[PDB]
Amino acid sequence: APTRVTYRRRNPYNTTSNRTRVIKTPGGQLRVLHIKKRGTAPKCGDCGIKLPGIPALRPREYATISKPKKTVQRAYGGSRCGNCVRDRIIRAFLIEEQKIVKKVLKEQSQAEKKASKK
Amino acid sequence: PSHKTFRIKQKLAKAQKQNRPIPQWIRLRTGNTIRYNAKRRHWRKTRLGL
Amino acid sequence: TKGTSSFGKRHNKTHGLCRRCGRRSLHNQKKVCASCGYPAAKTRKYNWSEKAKRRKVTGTGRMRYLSTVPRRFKNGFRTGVPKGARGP
RNA sequence: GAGACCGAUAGCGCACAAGUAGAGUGAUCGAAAGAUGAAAAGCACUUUGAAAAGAGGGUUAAAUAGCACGUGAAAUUGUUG
RNA sequence: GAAGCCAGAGGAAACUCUGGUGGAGGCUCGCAGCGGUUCUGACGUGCAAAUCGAUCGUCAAAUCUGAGCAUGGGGGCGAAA
RNA sequence: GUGAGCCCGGGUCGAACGGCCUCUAGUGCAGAUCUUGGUGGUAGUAGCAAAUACUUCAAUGAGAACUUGAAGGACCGAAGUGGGGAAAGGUUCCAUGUGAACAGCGGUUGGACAUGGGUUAGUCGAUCCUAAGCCAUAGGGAAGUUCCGUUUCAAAGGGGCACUCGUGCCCCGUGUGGCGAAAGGGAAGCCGGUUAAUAUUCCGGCACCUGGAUGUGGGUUUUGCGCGGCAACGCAACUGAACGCGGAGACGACGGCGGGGGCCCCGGGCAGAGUUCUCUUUUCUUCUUAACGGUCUAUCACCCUGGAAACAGUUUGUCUGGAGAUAGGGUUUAAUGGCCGGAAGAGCCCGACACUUCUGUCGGGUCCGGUGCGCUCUCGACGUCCCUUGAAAAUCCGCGGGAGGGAAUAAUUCUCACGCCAGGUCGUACUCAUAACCGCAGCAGGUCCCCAAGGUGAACAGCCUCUGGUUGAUAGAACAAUGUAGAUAAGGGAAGUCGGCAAAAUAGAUCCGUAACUUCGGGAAAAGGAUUGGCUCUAAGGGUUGGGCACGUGCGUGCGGUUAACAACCAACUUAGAACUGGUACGGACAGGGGGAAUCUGACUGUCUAAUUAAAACAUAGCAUUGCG
RNA sequence: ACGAGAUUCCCACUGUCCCUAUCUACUAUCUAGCGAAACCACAGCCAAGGGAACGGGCUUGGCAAAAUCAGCGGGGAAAGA
RNA sequence: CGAAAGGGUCCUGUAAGCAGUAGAGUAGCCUUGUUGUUACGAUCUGCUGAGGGUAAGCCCUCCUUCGCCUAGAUUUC
RNA sequence: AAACUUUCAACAACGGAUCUCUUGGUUCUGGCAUCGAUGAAGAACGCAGCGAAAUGCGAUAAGUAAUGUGAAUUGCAGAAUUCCGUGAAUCAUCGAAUCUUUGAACGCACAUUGCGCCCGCCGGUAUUCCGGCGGGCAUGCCUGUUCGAGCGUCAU
Ligand SMILES: [Zn+2]
Ligand SMILES: [Zn+2]
Repeated sequence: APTRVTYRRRNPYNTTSNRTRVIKTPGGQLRVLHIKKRGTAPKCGDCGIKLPGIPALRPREYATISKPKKTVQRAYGGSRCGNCVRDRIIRAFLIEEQKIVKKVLKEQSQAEKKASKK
Repeated sequence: PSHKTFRIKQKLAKAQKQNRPIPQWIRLRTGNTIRYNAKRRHWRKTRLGL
Repeated sequence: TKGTSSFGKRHNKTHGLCRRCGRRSLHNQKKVCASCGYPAAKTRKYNWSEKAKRRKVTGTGRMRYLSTVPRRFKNGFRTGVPKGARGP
């Protein structure tokens, strides 16, 4: 049986856009099939980890699939992971509480200074 | 090559249409001096220079 | 190996076809014609080459409009039709 | 419109499908090459050959002019003496 | 067969010895490729205006290579001949 | 006629020319290695000798070594003499016909010559994007051709609102355009068939992408813009302007390890073929499954419980863990994995009839396993190196925000399913080379890539073979000298020669053993030794599955035991040991270091005089000096 | 340490010789077909003499017989001399 | 005379095939070993100085076979 | 004696000199002033019943109109011409036209038959989609128009 194959396009060089895989046809023939580059997993904007639940596709393939397949039902879903979202929530709450505390302390010091001046 | 521009293919088409011997009735005209195609081209002899 | 062996590596093109003059003298990397000087507005010519001037001077081509000018001058650049001529 | 000019190795590179054919990556370089006959009348027909052609036989004023074609020198060659 | 690592035996510890593991290097033998050392080599109006055979250097990199682009003669480029 | 010359005869030939006196000049050839053209001897001479090789019959034809068919014999031997491409060529492609010329012979043949025919795309490239780089604009130089400039010392423009003092007002800042890749980036097509020649382009079947319009079904909503899960997150939907954030595009080299496809290998079965003196339940061939989808699964990682020293988990490679390990239970990125649709109706194999052709018709089958330090491509998790850290843009998506728009006269501005419409331009033949490109040529040179079978063997070494290609390079006869290429030679063993030049000797692998010197890394395969065939055995080195009770009822507890140290089944290649046996040889061809003592010399790896010099030359790391805030 | 750098020696090894012999292929050779070039004042047997240190041709002698083939490398020719 | 063949003379080294209480050992079947037996198994032994080659520049052969023959062409005091 | 080599002659070859010819050069003289954004010179690609070139021409393509002449063209084919005529012709003249893609070359580009923008018209079910056709869109500068900007100078 003829086991050797050829390119099916006019590019003869083994570049990154010239990837092929070997198939066997229903006609019993060994042939190549030109395939695209592998899709890349989307990554978290804060830590860079791969986001669970999101498909890894070439960039224009995301326009063909529906919204719930491209995201996670959470704030910053499909853009940031759950640990980073939890860190954002805790940091935001604690920093605004500390701002309230600092404003109380500044008002107390200002009142003490005004009482000392008066 | 197989890849070619339209301009190059037009020049090749004109060369292909020019590549012929003269019609035989040319030699029978009154006062004819043309005996053969003095500008005949062959793909192994003279390059088109494109 | 500077002769016959080195001549086997000649498969590129310094020059292509020029749109203005038609010769194979358009430098593919400079985009400048060695013969006619395209894309400069003036046609390239020099007084040290009388032969090159006479190869491309007026009259070497078709003279599509210029060959009719002496007849129009001889008849005085007239307009109109002969008197009583057929027409509209 | 002309010449005490040149007459196809001369005269323009070019008397001719000459700035052509051809060469060079390119700028550029750049030839050779005219003449059957008054008229194609450019050889019917027969014959030998696979053919090219040959031989007869016409055509012509002449083929000692056969699209190798006016004339046809020399070098050099064949045959004959 | 470099660092790193495991085990065993010592040593107060640092370390020392033994057996493994690991896979470093402008390291090495060597195929392709790249190069071009030698031969009273072949060839010498050649297959070739530098070719052919055997042999040889290098072979994971200061390695080999295509296309696009840049540097133009008072110049360029040059591990410099 | 002294002579340069003049005149006549004969022959050939076909249209003009001469004497005398003056005038006029591009006016007289043996030479210039002249100039152009033509022609000899040499001479039927030198050759027409790399790439292993040809032979028989028949046909065609005037004619056959180099045409064709059959019959043989060989070669390329998968880094090909194979199957396709990039550059370059441009019709060389296919059919028919053919005088000369060309194919250094011959030619009936041809890439030659003559007449015709052949290249079919929304999905393959171009076209788009930007890279290194190049060119306009503003502006400034230059006598000027033009030079610089590409974000600048530029008024270099987008959006929204408005019934009024109606002929306005508001918001925003980022700059400036174009060219530049048929190997970078990038929306989307597969299989079967079909021609003399095109095919992921034609035909048939089955799909996909992009954009547009507008329906139906389904979804959401009277708690207006979904529900579920502790969570990771899921699900057919499930609003989202300005202005922002983020991801993808988007990325080095090398090392071993693991997963998957294809190839290679092994066993059985049906069908066909070959072998058959003897043997061989034999040797060989078909036994296939695309894009696109559905569904169930697949390392990393993440989540929940819980709290670890008698530290534990764990890779070939020592990393991980109170910043929460192990364990148990889950969630997810990732298919070239399994099953199903596609799809057996195809393709392939076999058989039985029919058949002047036109044309075919009908049956049977296409199945089940195994293996691996194999080859190749791809994916994943690791690791190493850097005074080296290994593109950009077009383009697509997610999120933050909450502007608008939204219901029971029902509404819907739903990334869900189905349905409707549309997709322009070229390029597409063929060669890619011992004859299609460059080298003046059909030149032993040169010229960028994939795909890559079996045996031997460490091995894309050498040698032999399969598929697929060739059998093409002037032939016949003879076997002198001298050659070129390949070999052998008794005895001696470098006496040869300027010089051991050349040749010979060595060589794989296992084992014993290995000096001086040394920058401690090397030297080192130093040196010097012992062995190797065939056959018949022996031993060692693995994988998978599988525990008794008591209750509820094939799962949950409460126990109990670590001799499963046992059984059943399956599997491959290495290593060691022993007997027997042939021998002139045992790495039996092939392949394959001679070694040692020293001296000079440049540190080393590297580089140059393409076409006489490859080196103590150049470079190099290291070192030193000078200048500059 | 490394080296296609230059040199001397040792062991092994042998057709380097001593001393040459033999075998194979391809040539050379013969035939069919095909078919150049370099070079060429004219030509090609010598000896002695030919003042200018040179004879192929002159003088005097030796002599001297068609047409040819394979070799050969003394002159004569032959080095992009 | 030629082509075969036969005999001789030389060269090599014992053919194919069959068989064997030869053969290190291994595995089966049973009499469980008493050539226990059968199967395989390099090699060994016998048939077998056998097979093969032998003039191409070896020898012999009226009396071992088959074939060929008094030409053709050219030239000559 | 032949053959061979050489010499002489005749005929035949080879080759293209000589002679004669010349729709060509060369030089002199005389006359004339007329290229282009109303797109030149030049380039490419095409056009004939049967053409490769030269010549002529431009999709109206070896040509159309008009004027004049007055019977061809011719290599073949096919047709002529009411010849007493709106009429042959590869005819002459030439005032009317056609004049592809380009080129100073002009929407932006061009190594691409690449990409646009504006305004009309027509066709295909068509308010939205698809297709065809027509006319336009370079730069510098002048004159004018109209819309503007700036406490630059003022008036109110
Ligand atoms: Zn994160
Ligand atoms: Zn030009």
